[PDB]
Amino acid sequence: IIQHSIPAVELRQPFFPTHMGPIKLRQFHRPPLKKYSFGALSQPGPHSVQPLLKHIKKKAKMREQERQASGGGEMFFMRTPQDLTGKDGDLILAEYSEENGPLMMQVGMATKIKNYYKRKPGKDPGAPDCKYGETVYCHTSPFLGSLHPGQLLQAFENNLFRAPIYLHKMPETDFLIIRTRQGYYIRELVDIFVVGQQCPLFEVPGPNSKRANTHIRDFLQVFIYRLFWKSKDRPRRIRMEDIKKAFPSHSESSIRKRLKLCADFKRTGMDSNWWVLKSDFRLPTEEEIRAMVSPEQCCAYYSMIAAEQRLKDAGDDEVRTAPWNTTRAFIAAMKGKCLLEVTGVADPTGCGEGFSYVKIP
Amino acid sequence: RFSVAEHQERYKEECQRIFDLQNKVLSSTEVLSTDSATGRCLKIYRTFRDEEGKEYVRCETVRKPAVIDAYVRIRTTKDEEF
Amino acid sequence: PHELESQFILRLPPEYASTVRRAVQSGHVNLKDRLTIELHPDGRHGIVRVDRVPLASKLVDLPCVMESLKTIDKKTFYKTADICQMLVSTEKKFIWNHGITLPLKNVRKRRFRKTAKKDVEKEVKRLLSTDAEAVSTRWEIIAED
Repeated sequence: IIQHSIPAVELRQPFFPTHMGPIKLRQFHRPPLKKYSFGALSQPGPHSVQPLLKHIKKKAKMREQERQASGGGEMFFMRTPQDLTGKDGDLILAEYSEENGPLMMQVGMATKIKNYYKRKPGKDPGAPDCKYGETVYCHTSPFLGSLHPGQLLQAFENNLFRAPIYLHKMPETDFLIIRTRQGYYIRELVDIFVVGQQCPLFEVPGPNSKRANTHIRDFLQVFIYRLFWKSKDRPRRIRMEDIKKAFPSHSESSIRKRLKLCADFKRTGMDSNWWVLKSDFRLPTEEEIRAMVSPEQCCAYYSMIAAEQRLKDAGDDEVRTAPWNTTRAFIAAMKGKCLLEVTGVADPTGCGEGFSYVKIP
Repeated sequence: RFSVAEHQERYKEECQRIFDLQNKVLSSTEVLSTDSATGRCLKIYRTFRDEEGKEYVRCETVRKPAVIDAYVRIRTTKDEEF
Repeated sequence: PHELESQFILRLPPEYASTVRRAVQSGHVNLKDRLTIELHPDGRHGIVRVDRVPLASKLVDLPCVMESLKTIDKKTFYKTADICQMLVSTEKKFIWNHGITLPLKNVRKRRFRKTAKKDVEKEVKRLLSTDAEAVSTRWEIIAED
């Protein structure tokens, strides 16, 4: 039901990285402010910020013209990477309560806001109306607790998790500066949600698991197919050190295993030192490559390797708080396999607030 | 000696209570006021040669249990790499 | 290629925040001349100049992770960037303990489960280089001395 952007479902590297080193796994979802080497901001000195208000309303008027030219229904707009800029559209902010959640969305992925509203016993006026999201009447509480009669609770709902969100107004002093290579741009923000403890809907694999190694192999295969699609020479041909630049932790035996079927190495003559595509091999279409790896599997893999790094840096309680254990515990509790001790050490708050997702019989 | 409804209901009520606690604290617009096992340190002696001719020795003491653990873990691993 | 945009939050003093807010909601390019940002080669220090009045700035790390989410219909929201830094205007000093929203205050101290600085790895890399550049190394776990 969730439709991510075309950069997200095609697993583009800027948004979905092929390899994350140790210093990039410690700064997972906390990207530092990088210094530019070339560009207008790379030259040291004062730099004017630029107010985008004409850009926002011009883009919104243009998208409304596109929607009314296409029959007036609901449209799909996020088709390019330049659609995912912060320079246009209605931005909200979303703050997280936990430090490191078990699952977290990459850039370019979609989520929905669902307003769960339990009616009052007998007569009820109607859901308190809310600016964002669609309202749904929940007799059966989605979360661990149950809604009170007449209580509306907003929540982020996607394929990765489901988490209760709470709308707060922004501080009166804070603005949002979008810096690029060319200059600074400023928006105001008015809406900021606080996201509670996530209820995971996707199971993060463990390290060295079968699902883990399957995702690594399928991700490498999808990258190899998309490099073959990008090739301009007729017998489509790629170079090995492009793949070695993308996946540098991989042993080259695994890369040659992926290239063994679907390609062959030409040493001499034309196409020398290239891996040309086999003439009998039909390169898979775009929808087959999309059906190979899902973006949520990439987010689960990134959560696993980030938690692997954090545990590795910190020398059994911590192992229980690892997202493969907690996601398995919560999904098993949702099928009714087992129960969870709601007070424990997997508690991301460290106090009595919040749950702990570890299995109890 | 309930092994069924008691455990299930207890878990359910702690879940509602925890959830109730979680919603209230987060939606609060109230302002909040700003607020080793062995007891052994690590000391290392280093021998180096200065320019021209010299043999100075440096004794350096690491009192941080965190630096200790990472240092000696590597040393123990090396003792086993050969 | 495409480079992920880098968004951060700018916090201003309240009177200067009101002037910057009025100039942003006005929408002219007059604001462009009025508001400038100079980031020093420290990386954690700056000047924000509002109406050519210099203010001293520090780029700090935020305890939670925020994410900007854009929308076209206010029902489906697409994540655009991750925010983790704030240029407050007026190391341990460059770490902010509180969160932006009102319920998140003293989050790092109270609502965060004990977590490690991963710092220590860099210190170990510094000690290893000195060991490998030596000749004889003597070690003993010690007692009180």
